[PDB]
Amino acid sequence: YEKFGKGGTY
Amino acid sequence: PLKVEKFATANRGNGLRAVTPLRPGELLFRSDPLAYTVCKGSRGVVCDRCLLGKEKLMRCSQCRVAKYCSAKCQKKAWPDHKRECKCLKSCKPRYPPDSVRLLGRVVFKLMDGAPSESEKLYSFYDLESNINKLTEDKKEGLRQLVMTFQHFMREEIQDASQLPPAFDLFEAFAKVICNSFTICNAEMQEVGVGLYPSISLLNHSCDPNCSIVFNGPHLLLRAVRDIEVGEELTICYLDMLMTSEERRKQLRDQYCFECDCFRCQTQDKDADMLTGDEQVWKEVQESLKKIEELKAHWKWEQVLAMCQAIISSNSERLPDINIYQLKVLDCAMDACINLGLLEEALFYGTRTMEPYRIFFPGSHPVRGVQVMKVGKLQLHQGMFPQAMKNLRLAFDIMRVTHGREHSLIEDLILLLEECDANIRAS
Ligand SMILES: Nc1ncnc2c1ncn2[C@@H]1O[C@H](CSCC[C@H](N)C(=O)O)[C@@H](O)[C@H]1O
Ligand SMILES: [Mg+2]
Ligand SMILES: [Zn+2]
Ligand SMILES: [Zn+2]
Ligand SMILES: [Zn+2]
Repeated sequence: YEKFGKGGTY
Repeated sequence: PLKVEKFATANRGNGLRAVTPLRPGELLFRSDPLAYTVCKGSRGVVCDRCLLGKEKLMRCSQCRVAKYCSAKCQKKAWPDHKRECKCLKSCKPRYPPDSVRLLGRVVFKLMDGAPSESEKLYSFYDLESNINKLTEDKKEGLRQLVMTFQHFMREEIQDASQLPPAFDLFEAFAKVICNSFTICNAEMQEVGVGLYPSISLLNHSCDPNCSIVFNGPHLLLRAVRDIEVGEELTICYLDMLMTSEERRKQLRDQYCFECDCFRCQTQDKDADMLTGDEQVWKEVQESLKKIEELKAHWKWEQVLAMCQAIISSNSERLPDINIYQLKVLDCAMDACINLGLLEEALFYGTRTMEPYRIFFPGSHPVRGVQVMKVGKLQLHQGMFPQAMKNLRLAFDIMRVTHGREHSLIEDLILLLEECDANIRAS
């Protein structure tokens, strides 16, 4: 018990 | 009849290409997630189901972890929440990484016999894992996520024999890491993460011909340029305000490839992004780490206080086009909008307009929304000709990036009609 994933706020 | 098709690329694995010629704004595909979850910073801020913010959310009474805007969202979310409820309850206040919670929802979807519309073009088992390209530090991190999943899920699943035999937990996390999508709300705040396997067929370009936008969990894929028959369809996996070195590092580390696109090979826009003295802007870049973490948790007062200190102290030295100063202005604008400081929000937002025109060329949904926010602020502060110009510009962008299938277009049309009415009233 970090940041993954396509795309985002910009 | 589909306008897109899977094919085998030469060197990039599988991809998606156009079956017919495509025009800007054309809707190519739309998908709900195979599975999704609210993200760490937004949990308890937005509804678990619809990913909308509300001042009052109601908790699941069984775990007190999931939160919903309405009894309707709570009931519709129950099939997806039923098997994780006991798991979330066990570990409260401790909470699993987003990837673990997401994969906990995926595994039970895989045991559905009905075909998932989200898997029409490509399935979860088709997804690229890059398992033979992973660095040793990455494999160690995945082994840690496996152990965390096994602990988090123990009330529901104690052994691999309770999941499909083709499923492998280590390889599943590798797939989750390079195939998940960040879900943004209408204001482009990150609220969630999901798997959309058919959309995962799109390869990356830093100058893509397609764009995705979210309406709640629902994903729309649109062409943003003319596209010829047989042309490969691409999206940008990354934030646009990144230099070519930053982009190449993230794509190598997360996605296991070296980006050879035209912009990375030519350092396109790097000089503009880095305008000013590095001794000055490196300090802003460092401060942004904390700012972006506070913004992720919706702590707007704290965001705004940190941003104001940077913006006032650099005013004599650092131009707004520098990407680190630009991100601080954008964080400041959004904090002010969320806090109701509308005059101050417009001051910061106006300063982002020309840098956004340069760094989001063509039709990009992030610029469309930013221009709409500025036009909306101008309208309510009574600057009608300026607001009308920006709201018209936003509509030109967003008819391509959002389209009539996205509800933000109806909101923009209402603002355009209101602005026009004030102009006529003189
Ligand atoms: N521009 C690009 N150059 C090289 N490989 C790319 C690429 N864009 C995406 N990829 C590959 O595609 C993966 C992300 S998923 C995109 C679909 C994938 N090609 C598949 O066959 O399922 C990346 O991790 C990398 O393997
Ligand atoms: Mg297995
Ligand atoms: Zn809801
Ligand atoms: Zn619950
Ligand atoms: Zn590139």
